[PDB]
Amino acid sequence: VDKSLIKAVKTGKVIVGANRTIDAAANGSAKMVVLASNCPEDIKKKIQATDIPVLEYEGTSVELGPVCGKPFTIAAMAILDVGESDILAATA
Amino acid sequence: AKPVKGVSRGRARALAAKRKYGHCKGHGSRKGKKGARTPKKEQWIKKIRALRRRLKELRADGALDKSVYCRLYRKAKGGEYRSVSHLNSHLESEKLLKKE
Amino acid sequence: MAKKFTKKGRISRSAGRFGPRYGRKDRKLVADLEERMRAPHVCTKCARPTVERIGTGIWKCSKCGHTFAGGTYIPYTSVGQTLLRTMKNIAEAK
Amino acid sequence: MGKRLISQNRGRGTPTYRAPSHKYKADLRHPRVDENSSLRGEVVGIEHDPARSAPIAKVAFENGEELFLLASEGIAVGNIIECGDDAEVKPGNIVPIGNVPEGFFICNVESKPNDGGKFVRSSGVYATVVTHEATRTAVSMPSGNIKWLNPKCRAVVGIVAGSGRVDRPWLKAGKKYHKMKTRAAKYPRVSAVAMNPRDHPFGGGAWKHPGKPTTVSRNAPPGRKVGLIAARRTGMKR
RNA sequence: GUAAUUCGAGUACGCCGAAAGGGAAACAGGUUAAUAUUCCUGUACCAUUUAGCGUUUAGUCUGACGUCUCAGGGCAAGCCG
RNA sequence: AAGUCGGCUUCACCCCGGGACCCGUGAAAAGGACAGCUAAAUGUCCGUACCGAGAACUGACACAGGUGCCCCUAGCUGAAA
RNA sequence: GUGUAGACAGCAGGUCGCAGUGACCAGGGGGCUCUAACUGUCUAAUACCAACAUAGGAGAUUGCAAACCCGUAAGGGCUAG
Repeated sequence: VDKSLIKAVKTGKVIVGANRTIDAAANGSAKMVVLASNCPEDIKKKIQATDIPVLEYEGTSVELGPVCGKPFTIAAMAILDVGESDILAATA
Repeated sequence: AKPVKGVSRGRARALAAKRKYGHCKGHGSRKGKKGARTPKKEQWIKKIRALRRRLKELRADGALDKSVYCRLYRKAKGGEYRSVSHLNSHLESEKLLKKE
Repeated sequence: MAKKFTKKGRISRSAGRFGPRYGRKDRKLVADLEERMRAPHVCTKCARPTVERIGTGIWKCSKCGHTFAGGTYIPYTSVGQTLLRTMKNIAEAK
Repeated sequence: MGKRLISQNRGRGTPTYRAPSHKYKADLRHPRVDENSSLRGEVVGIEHDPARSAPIAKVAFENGEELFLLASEGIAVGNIIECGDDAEVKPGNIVPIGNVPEGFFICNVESKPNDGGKFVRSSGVYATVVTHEATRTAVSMPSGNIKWLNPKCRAVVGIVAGSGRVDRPWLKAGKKYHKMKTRAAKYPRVSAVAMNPRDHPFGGGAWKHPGKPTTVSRNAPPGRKVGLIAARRTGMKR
């Protein structure tokens, strides 16, 4: 998993940031959304109800970035193309 | 009503003209501290604003891409350059301008 | 990145505002407390070092606006962390 | 009548010794709760308390009442404080001390049930729950004494915020002067040996010294109970 | 309460307490021997009340705030042709 | 009698924003705004002169003291009142 | 030369006087001791000190219907602790 999570971004389409993740969930192009332990649910329960799967990450948005190669923090990380990976299978 | 007898200012206008030219303003005429005659925050503000405007105009006209602009802006904020002339001299010496 | 830490300048720290007054011992105590309080403190809500003291015992996160009550000069105290870890151990046990 | 002492002036209650009550925010006490009841509120702000030099929490309760509460360590704006016999034993909740497990840290402890909270209220330090019994519960005070209280006595779970306030030395007369401006206490204070004999039992003399032992009997009347009052012992510990 | 009061702390209800705190609104000119945002000329503005024409958003904001330091803009005064 | 123009600067005044400190965390209430437009009437009472100080106050005085001060002060020199 | 500017800084040459911050304004300095750490307070009208205060250090009482204190009482200060 330690390498599958990296390869999901190394050889896969993802969009980082809550705004773009919510847009991807709204328009359906995202296979799923990965959310950190600190992300609220006031807007997120709607995308939970929607057919877009919601994966929960084991750590905060601060440390979700370094494991996905981003120097910044990531809260919502909707994926577009799984690519050379089965992160969707890992989620559900 | 008798005419107001003012205070004539011609012999101060002549001195002001000389002072504008840069005379009558030597060390034997200075009496306030260097800092009371030229505040250091004002000096820094004018210097940094000139450098920042120069960098902005360069990035606008396309001689300076964002990667080197960031470093040059931080250099200017760190005081590496005396003035716009110094900044331009460094740019032309190290070929930072995207000449075409 | 920091000041000109001269060959002799690394003792007074923020207590250099006091000059030769008040004694080395109290100057050192105040300087150490200032250093500890001005150190970065991680927000328990967003997990990033943006917690600053807004008043005597009030601490606020500049990012998420999370404001809370902590120590006078430190956002988190050893007694409070001990209480938190005791209750966390109980919660894990049950 | 050698003049009355500072303590007698304070008992008289002149303006020099009165608290600046207009400067204070609230009379911090637990919300009034009927027998076998509860109430929930939310923390909307953390303010500075000039009467304590410690944070206080402004709380809006369900019943439409806005109240100032003694803030515990880690209490944050938006937190839901519960007060009741069934409240979760969690930092910030107001629960009877009979439901607090032994070894837990409490503060703002009522001397009697429904009293409002008397003990453990200054910035930083706490009381510990030690033993539980059917009608009595024991707590170790910040003093070190053991206090047996009714288990129905309420207390907020946690310690008082602002720990370490006295860790920073005053460093300066005016630093402490600004704190004394908000309190009833007279600042600064003249030593008794510096006074004249009409002003204190220790005053007077060609050289500064009390002239009499500084340990005074517990039976001494007002105007005489000065120095070491009913001291068990004196000196630095041997 | 006090032997009692014109005496006494507290509580409850009231009431006062700022010509430098808050604050609804007016300016320029002239006029006299002495008053002038007060009198006169010109041009305004505010408050209630009455009558008609219409109506809540309702409980929020403002009034409403410390010390030090600094940027930007303006301007009375000042200066130059 | 002219009465028309430009430029510079701008405190110690007005607006706006930033930062730092806590060790005094720096008032309250009336009033105002959020739904008002038009037309008539009403807006009572008190103060208002003059000094405000090396002669109008106070110190027995036309007293070299003291008394609120100004969020009052022009040109040159000069950091500058 | 710096700066948008106000201005500021610097250079070269000539030149007069006994004297160029020419008036005005404007520290004399150092060494060795006592004493109090320091800023501060004080005998209004003979004492501005080494005296008082100060931060720091230590001790004592008291778990609050407390310690301490005011009142004859009613009831109060400390304590919106």
